[PDB]
Amino acid sequence: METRDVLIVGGGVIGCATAYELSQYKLKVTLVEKHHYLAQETSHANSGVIHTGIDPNPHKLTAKYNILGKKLWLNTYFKRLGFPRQKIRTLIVAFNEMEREQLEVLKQRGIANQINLEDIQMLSKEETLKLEPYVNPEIVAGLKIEGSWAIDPVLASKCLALAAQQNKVQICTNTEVTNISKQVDGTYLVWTNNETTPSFKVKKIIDAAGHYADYLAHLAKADDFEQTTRRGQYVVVTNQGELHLNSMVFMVPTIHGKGVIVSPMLDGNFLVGPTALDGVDKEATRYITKDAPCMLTKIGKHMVPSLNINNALISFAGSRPIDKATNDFIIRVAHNDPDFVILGGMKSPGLTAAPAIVREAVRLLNWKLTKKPNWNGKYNLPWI
Ligand SMILES: Cc1cc2nc3c(=O)[nH]c(=O)nc-3n(C[C@H](O)[C@H](O)[C@H](O)COP(=O)(O)OP(=O)(O)OC[C@H]3O[C@@H](n4cnc5c(N)ncnc54)[C@H](O)[C@@H]3O)c2cc1C
Ligand code: NI
Repeated sequence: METRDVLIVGGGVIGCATAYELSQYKLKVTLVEKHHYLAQETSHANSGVIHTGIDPNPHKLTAKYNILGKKLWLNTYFKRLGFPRQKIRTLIVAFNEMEREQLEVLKQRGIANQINLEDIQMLSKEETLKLEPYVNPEIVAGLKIEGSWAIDPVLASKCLALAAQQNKVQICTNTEVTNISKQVDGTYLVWTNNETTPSFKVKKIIDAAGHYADYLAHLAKADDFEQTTRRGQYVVVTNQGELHLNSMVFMVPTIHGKGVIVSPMLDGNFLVGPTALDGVDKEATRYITKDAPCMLTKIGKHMVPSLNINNALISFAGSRPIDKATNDFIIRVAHNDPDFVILGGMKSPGLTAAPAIVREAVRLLNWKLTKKPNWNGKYNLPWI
């Protein structure tokens, strides 16, 4: 049985960035992940986009943490951590007059979420097709936003963890939390992999368990929020000849769901998707099906008609964990246990928001913390 200050449960990007942030303090920290490797779940199956903030409702935590999160990635995390990424602008395209006025709404949203005017540009049909000659010519309008990036979220999550690990954070994989009990004395005992006796005794739990973030709070008797799901399947295609894109192209999200794209990927291939299906089981959140490819053909070709979807390399899927009550991020202490911090409902744009989400996690522990004087935070993930 390890006694420790903080147990972080879940090794997606939220758990990993949390470990990184806490590694700068004098603390005994452990992170637990049920899989043999980190970032195998939602943080594996997403489009990797660092969103501008044009999209999320400005009154929600999604917008708030998008804004903070992105600044942190660009002006702090990218200076210290090496992993693949690239700067690439956002283009949202409209197909009729109703989608066209949605662009005007989106513009306003971006401004409300503090995007400078110089980054936003409404484009006519003609201007859009000049910028991106391979887009559907039946579009009527476009909205271009500079400032977005695309990263490999897997390599980023691992970089964060390795960085944390280098600064004395304990990372335990193949370790699934199966029971938690708060003690008379204020600490938790934690059982893993259904073992008989506890593996950990800790003062604080940071719940970053993705689709099981709700399960884990119910298990600690700490909060009773519930998540639902939205599963999205993608395809990656290659060998598209003369095809080029210098933007990530999006359908209007307001009409077609969040993050429906055709994007050029870091590896030179094109990502298409995703589909959308609500209410799949938690254990099914990454299952691919034979239904989805057909929807994917319609989505890709509507946006980039010269796309050949038979030139397909992989199919994969992921699901957004969605808080049932608020349809927003959950970033707070449990309502019924001030020592259990919840980072749940980590839907889009949780990746973009991550750094801000986890700094708030650190504050919600409500401790006077002492910095290690010899921390700088730098890690270059070797990759080629
Ligand atoms: C299709 C799709 C597209 C998206 N696109 C973007 C995008 O372009 N940009 C953006 O900003 N956001 C995007 N998002 C949102 C983003 O991917 C998620 O916000 C983020 O990955 C959530 O990370 P997480 O760490 O909370 O969850 P996860 O990555 O799911 O990790 C949670 C971890 O907890 C572990 N776990 C669960 N239960 C236990 C247990 N009891 N014990 C131990 N471990 C446990 C799991 O194994 C796991 O890996 C997208 C999401 C989806 C689904
Ligand atoms: Ni407002």
